[PDB]
Amino acid sequence: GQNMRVAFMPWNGYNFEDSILVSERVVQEDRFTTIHIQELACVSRDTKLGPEEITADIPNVGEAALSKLDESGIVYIGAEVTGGDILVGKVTPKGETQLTPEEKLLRAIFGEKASDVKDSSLRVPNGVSGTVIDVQVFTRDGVEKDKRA
Amino acid sequence: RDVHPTHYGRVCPIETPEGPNIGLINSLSVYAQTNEYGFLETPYRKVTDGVVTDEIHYLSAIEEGNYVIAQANSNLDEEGHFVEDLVTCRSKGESSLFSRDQVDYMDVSTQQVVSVGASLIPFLEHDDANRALMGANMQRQAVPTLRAD
Amino acid sequence: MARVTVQDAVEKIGNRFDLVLVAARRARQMQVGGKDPLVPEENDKTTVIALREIEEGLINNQILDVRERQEQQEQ
Amino acid sequence: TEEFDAIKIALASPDMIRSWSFGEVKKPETINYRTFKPERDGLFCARIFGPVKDYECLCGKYKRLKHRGVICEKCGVEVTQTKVRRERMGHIELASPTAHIWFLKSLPSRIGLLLDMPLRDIERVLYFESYVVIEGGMTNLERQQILTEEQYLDALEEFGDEFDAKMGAEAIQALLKSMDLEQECEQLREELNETNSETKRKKLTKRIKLLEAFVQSGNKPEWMILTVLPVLPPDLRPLVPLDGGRFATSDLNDLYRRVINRNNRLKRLLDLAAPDIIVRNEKRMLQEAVDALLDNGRRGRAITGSNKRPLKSLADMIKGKQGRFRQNLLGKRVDYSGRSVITVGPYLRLHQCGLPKKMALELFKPFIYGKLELRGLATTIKAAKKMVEREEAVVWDILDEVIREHPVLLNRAPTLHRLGIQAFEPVLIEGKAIQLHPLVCAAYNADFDGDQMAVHVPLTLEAQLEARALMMSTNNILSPANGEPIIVPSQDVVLGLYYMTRDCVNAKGEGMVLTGPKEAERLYRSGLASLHARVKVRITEYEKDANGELVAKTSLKDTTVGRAILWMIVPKGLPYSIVNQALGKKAISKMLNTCYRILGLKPTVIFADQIMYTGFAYAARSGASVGIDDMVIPEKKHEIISEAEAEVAEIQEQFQSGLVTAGERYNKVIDIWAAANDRVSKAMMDNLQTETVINRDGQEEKQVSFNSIYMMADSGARGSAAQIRQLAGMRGLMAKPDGSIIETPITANFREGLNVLQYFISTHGARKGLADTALKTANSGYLTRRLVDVAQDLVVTEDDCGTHEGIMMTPVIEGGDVKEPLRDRVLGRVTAEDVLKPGTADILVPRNTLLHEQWCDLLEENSVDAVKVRSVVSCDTDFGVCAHCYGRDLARGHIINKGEAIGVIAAQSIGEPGTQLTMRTFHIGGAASRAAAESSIQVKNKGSIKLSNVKSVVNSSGKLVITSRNTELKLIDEFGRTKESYKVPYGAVLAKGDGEQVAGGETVANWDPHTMPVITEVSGFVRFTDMIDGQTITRQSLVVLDSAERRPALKIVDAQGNDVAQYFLPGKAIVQLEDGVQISSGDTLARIPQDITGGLPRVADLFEARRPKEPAILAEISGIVSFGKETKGKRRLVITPVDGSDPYEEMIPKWRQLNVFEGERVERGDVISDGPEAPHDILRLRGVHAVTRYIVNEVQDVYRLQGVKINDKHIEVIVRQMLRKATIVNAGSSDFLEGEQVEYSRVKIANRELEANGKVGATYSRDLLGITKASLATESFISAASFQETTRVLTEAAVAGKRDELRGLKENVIVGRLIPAGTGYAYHQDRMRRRAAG
Amino acid sequence: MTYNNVFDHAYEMLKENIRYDDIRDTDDLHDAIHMAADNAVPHYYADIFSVMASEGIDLEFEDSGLMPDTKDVIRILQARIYEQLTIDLWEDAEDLLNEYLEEV
Amino acid sequence: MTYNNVFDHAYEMLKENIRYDDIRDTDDLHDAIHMAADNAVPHYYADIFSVMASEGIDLEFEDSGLMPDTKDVIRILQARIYEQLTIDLWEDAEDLLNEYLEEVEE
Amino acid sequence: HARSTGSYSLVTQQPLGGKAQFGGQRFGEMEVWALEAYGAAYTLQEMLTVKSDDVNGRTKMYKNIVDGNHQMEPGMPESFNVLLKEIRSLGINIELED
Repeated sequence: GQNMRVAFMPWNGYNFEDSILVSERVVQEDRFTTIHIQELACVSRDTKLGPEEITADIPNVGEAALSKLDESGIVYIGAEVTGGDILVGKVTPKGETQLTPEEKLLRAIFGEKASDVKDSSLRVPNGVSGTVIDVQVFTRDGVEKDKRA
Repeated sequence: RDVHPTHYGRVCPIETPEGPNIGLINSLSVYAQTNEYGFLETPYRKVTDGVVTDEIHYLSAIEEGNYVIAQANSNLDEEGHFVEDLVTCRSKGESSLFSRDQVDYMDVSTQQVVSVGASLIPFLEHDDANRALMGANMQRQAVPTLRAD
Repeated sequence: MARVTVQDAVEKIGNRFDLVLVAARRARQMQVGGKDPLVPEENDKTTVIALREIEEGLINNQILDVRERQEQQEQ
Repeated sequence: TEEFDAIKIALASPDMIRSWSFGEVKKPETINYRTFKPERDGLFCARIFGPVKDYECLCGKYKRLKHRGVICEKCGVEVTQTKVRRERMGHIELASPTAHIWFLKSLPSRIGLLLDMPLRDIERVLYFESYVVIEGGMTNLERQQILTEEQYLDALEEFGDEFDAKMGAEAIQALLKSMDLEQECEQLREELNETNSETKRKKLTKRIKLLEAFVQSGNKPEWMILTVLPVLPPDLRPLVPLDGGRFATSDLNDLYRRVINRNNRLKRLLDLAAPDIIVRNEKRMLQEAVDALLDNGRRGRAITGSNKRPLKSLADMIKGKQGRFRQNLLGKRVDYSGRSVITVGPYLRLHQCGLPKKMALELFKPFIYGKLELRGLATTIKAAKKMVEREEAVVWDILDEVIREHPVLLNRAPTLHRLGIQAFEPVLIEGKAIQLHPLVCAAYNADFDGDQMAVHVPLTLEAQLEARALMMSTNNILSPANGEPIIVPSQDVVLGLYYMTRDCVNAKGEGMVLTGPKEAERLYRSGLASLHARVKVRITEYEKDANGELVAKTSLKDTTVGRAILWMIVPKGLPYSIVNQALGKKAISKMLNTCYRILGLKPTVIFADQIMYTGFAYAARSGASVGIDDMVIPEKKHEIISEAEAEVAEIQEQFQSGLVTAGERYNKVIDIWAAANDRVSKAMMDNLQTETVINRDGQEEKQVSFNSIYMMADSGARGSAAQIRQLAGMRGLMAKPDGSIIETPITANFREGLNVLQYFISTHGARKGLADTALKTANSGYLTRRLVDVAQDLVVTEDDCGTHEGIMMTPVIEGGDVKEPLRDRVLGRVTAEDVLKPGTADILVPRNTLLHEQWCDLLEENSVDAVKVRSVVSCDTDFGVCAHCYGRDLARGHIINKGEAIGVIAAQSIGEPGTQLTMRTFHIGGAASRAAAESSIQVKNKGSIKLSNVKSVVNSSGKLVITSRNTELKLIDEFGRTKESYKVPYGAVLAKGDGEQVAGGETVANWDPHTMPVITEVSGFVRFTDMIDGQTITRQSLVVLDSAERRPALKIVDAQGNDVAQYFLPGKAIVQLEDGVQISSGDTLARIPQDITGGLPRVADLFEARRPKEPAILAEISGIVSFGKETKGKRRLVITPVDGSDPYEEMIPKWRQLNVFEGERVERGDVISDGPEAPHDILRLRGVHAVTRYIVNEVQDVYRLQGVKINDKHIEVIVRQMLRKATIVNAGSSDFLEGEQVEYSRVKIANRELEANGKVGATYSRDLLGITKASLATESFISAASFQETTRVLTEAAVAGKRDELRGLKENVIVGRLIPAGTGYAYHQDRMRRRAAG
Repeated sequence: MTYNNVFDHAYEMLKENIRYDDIRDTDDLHDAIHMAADNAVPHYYADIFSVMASEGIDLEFEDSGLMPDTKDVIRILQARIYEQLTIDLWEDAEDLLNEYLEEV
Repeated sequence: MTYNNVFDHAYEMLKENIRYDDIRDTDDLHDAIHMAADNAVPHYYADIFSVMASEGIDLEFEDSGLMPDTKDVIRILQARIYEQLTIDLWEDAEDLLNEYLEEVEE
Repeated sequence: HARSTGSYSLVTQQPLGGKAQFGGQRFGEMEVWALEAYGAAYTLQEMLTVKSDDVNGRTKMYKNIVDGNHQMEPGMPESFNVLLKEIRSLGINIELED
């Protein structure tokens, strides 16, 4: 930790039994500013029918959110995700829906359910802000992930 | 879950977690070392009749059950002559006053009764034991700071 | 006027338990509509207005029954 | 819709089910898995239960559903009753009606079985191998006998034609229709009147009461056998316990299609006219399908469930899957309440707290939406959702309009009592943590170290009224269990007012002739400190010499500056003698207590807030620090330690002597080091004087120091001597769970440097004290669980109690000095019509009054001995309690109102002490012995004494000893108030002669537990007995005989030359003399010596009412009682001769002590003192008074060992809840030697004596069984046994036909309704009045 | 296997003991009934605990001196089963003496 | 027979407690087990003598510290069910933690 | 903590609240008795059915707060109805009286 100048006195009530009163200069020095690095673990489900690769170009997304992503659904190194921003593009595979007599216009617009009904993006649950650090896409023997990695 | 006086320099009585299991996890002390059979042995230096030999041995519980162990805080000059007629000592764990030549062992340093977790706290005499345990439970978790003073 | 204790309203009708339901059935008509408060608001909610109307001793069971029969006869 | 008040569970009629649903069902093609379309009629599909999607029908015609009451092709047209889903169920048609298994097996054969026939034969004849013949006659056999195949073949061969016997339950229906219920009840009452077998009594009473349940239920028992059964809805099914499926692929569908398939196969084979074995196999498989559908059909241990048998029992999904504990036990969607870290806020007066910004922006999101809809700022809902996301200024304006005068609840997770949740007012605080009011920490029982508190938002207007009317912190000032005020300053305001009202000698500023007084202005400007000397300032003061007015006076008084500033805080003239001293915890707490007693409730809250504000603002100006100069070392301390170890060396010389053993050396080491600790404590207390002084010398005390540790030790808020002695001086002994300690304790302190062994041994004290926290939490929760589970059916329902009889209030204490005065017990409860002065024809109250402090002052300035108090049980109230005896309700000031929940505050008052008692009062040593010198029984206070249950024993000396067992002492203090309960031993040696009284000195008793009062009254030698071996093997001048292994009583010798009183047997008797020795009266003849209160299991033993280790047998009305009284051959102490007959002769197994020697005539209620007393016998013979006093005084003797104080009202409420199950003696109208409710017994006695009868049903005795059946004595099925099997309770309440009739508090928690307590009882009374008004 | 099965088993064993020993005195029933208390109780702990789940037996004690002093659980509940069975078998043995004097 | 229902109820309540209190370690995850040990145990002697008669629970103890020392049998029989439930639910808690990180698509 | 009214909740608001992974429970078993000790009926009524264990009741209360009606509509919503459908499934029924 770090040491500070301590005054041993009872204050106006801000220290009741063992409470702590601090100064504003500690905030001014950016002191003990914690840096929490969490994991974004993406998933690409493989079903009995349909392709297996999760790609870019997901519809029902505004152009303000698509500008911070590179190809194949990855953001640039140094871009800030704040709450509901898209860090990785979640893709449901094109199976389970091609043998459907109904919903042809939905397959023309937002085909094979590329997004959910009403959910947030798959970066962090809401209430956060911060930039990306490092992307760790690791490949398989014979998988063709050259354009993303 | 209680403390036996064999726990002098083998493990520490301080470092226990703050959960329900308190008393059963004993962290190993600084100078203790596992013997070739598997038991813990803390070092003791040899005390002769006139001088004090600087070599050290590793003593087990069965050996110290019949041997005599002096305290850590006792007077010693440069040569090794005992200037105190009645040095406060112990035989089997409980402190009792012996003579100047009835002991043949001596603690190396005043560190064996505490492990590496609570050795960072100055003045452990002047703090309560449960509060030293609480300070250990404070030192067991801390995020790193940017300045690191 | 932030009300501290409703005990002065208990001095009029002493039960400590009728006061909640009486203030509720008085304030539903002001919350939904079709009624005007007899006491002007001091920049508060209708709860403090109901506590002060019970505290002033203007509304009880009899006045609520007479006004209920009047609103049933007028409708 | 309507409500649910009192509905029985009577048997569903077949006509009611045919009127419930009407139609025909064939060919059960229910669910086709490949179509998912609305199919035909079927059973339990989309054709029944109306439509499957909300407002449409697919039938082919008439989808609008104009008409009602037809099933045309494939849909349900008839609704006619309720909404779409809550409509009728349906029906199945059985060709052979099978009986219900819950009557056939009621765990085991409880209700639904008895017909003077065993269970095994009825189980056999319902199988395939046996049957019961019906409508017989003119033979040797009867209709109740059992038959096999060959026996029934011989029966049909002998009987010929007109033989009827069916395999199913139709023969049971015909047998039940043939048997008349009234004639069977008459025959069973005749068999109860004629027979005398004790096992037959309970069986015949169960038969008579079950048949009376059938008669006064008004229903046919043949409805128990299922003929037409309704089905349950498909969406009533929850999901499967395995992985997620659908509602059509559930576990119930296979059993349903199996039952319907066997029903249709039975219909097809009866239309085909199958032979006998085929139709009996069909009826057997149908009965097996019904019995497997209803329950699991277990017979014994049920060793293994058959690979998770899918929905084996309906009762398992009623009790376990859906959950009998459905409401308020799992937690159920807290819904806009959340947690955060609690911080302190040094502002926001008591009915206000803080709330974080980003939390309060989210907590009122629908309120923000509604007010943006109301103000017209947001057009649509998505516009409001965008305006929340933008976080602009007008959203914060609307949020400030929301939080402005709206309440909230703060609620910690441990709520052991009611003040754990408190209502406040939120104010926006920057950050994510919650600022709390500083003084609410003792009610929360937690410190500010990151403890959490849920923030419950009142969502309805009535919840806002509940928060601002009942749950505020300003509504509750006193505690709801003691009467002590709960808001107490803790070491901040206390230290501020201690430094404020501290005096000094020769400070700056002297002779302050001031007006206003305004002593703060010269403190603020210059030249005046707040700790100045005695100056004479003018202090005005109000008094209450006029009733309802204020009398102002004016006087100049010698005081300090801080007291003159503190008088500006005080409103409306409190008495000056309470602020003219040093302020600690006791002084400030007593100031707040007297402010609450005098000024009421409105001035004391602003007084407490302003005291807190000035304590904070002057403790900030104080600036107390803890330095190395504050901690002091005694100058003689090492010398004392040297003296201590010198004495140890002397004991060590005794350790080399051989005169002192190990335990004696241990006790001497403990005594020497404890004396050294006391000497260094007194040396430290002497050395705390004259450390930091003002410029003054030559005085006596020389300027008592201003260091922080002595201020904290003298203030007494948190600084106690037991931790100042551990800071400075000597720490002393430690605590080890093994029970031992070292022989050379810690000599140094935390000021000096300790050794490594000293810290290694001092770690054991923390190891002993740390394990107390985690233990006994679940046990303390389970005790409160059972105390709520036994006492939930009590609410206040009336206004006046209407009695003259009540529990007599007598002032009793423990041994030694006074513990609790009478004025604490008289305050509170409403007294009776008569209180008496020692002067005749003098009264105080006409009938009754509200007892507050003025009546306590009237009783204090006068003389009072005993107070008659209106109280519990006596004058019982139907359907609740009137509770007029429950006066001066705690934490409020008013008369008691109706609808107050009583009983759930009782368990919180009993459960409020902590996890473990601390009664060691010292270190691990102390040398606690039995008796140092003597037992020391004497009187202390003045007044004449009266001895109870004593005799006149003839002695040679002037003193007169007694040989009685129980002896009481009565003391005169005011008018007969004792206030000294000295436990006199059995037959104590009295140094004072009997019949004389003295006050002051002259200790009358000197008892030593080595003697025994067995003496001779007449002078003469010892009666000659036979000395034989065998009786000298007894245990704790030689002994001669023994009455235990066989001193028996013989004739006393009355002459010195002739060989010629009553000697009781204590159990151990050793003869101390020789036969033939001249001895005088009052000398040693033969002497040898031979309840348990306190503890946390002792509280469980009190409130479970278990039988003790040694039960007591009391004495009834007068009969000749004496030793022997014609004892039998074995099993001694049988009292046969009783004058006045009274044929009641008990048989004792000889384990008990000899009962009486004096008292040849006795009374009902005499004590026998056979160890512990039996409360059930005192309840049967003495009454409610002695049992109530016994339980309440034992609870108080448990509570006084730790210092906790709980008023006796809650304990007497629990005693009232434990006095159900009243058993009768005289047979009444609808009862005969059974136990029923007390309120129903009072209703039956009132209906007997009201109109026609003289006295039918009287002289009933109560029971005190305790916790098991009294919690099960709730006569509503919704909380009869909620923990136990549900359908087991439902079958009993179905056949019995019992009503709920709305008494209970957990009942509308399990069901879910407005509870009849608080403001819910007001809604109940308003509905009951608007029902009668129209 | 409920409390009524153990009750009927103790009833049958008491009938067999009265038929074997031929006891017509009330004081001489000490050697039989306790043996009827001894052979009616089960040895398996689940067979002990299955009886307690049914009605007919309670947890309250008539005499506290019959309970032994142990730290376990099964001994106290087993002695409670012995006490309840003996309390049943006294009033059963009275009626069985009546039926034995009126049978043969 | 009845111990399986108590086991399934304790598993469901412990899964809901870890779902609600959303903690993601194996050192501090014990208060949800204290929720399961204090709620899922039966109250009075009927189900307590009914559940222990069924299979799944034994009389012998795994840890010596959790055994109570009293003369009342009902406290020991309740602490028996509590201790056996904690021992049988530790591994199931860790298994549902292993299933818990990728259960709900969020 | 303190999640809001979110979608995809069939009972007790347990799936998909406002958190990382959310679940709605622990109002407590002693806090209910504390509300009984105050004599709180409507707060306890919210703890029973409307705030706690109703799907339609949350929508009705949301419409009352947003539309400005502020109507509680007291009674026994859809829990005692489930109790009636589970009790009357057997051979015993429940009548309706005063």
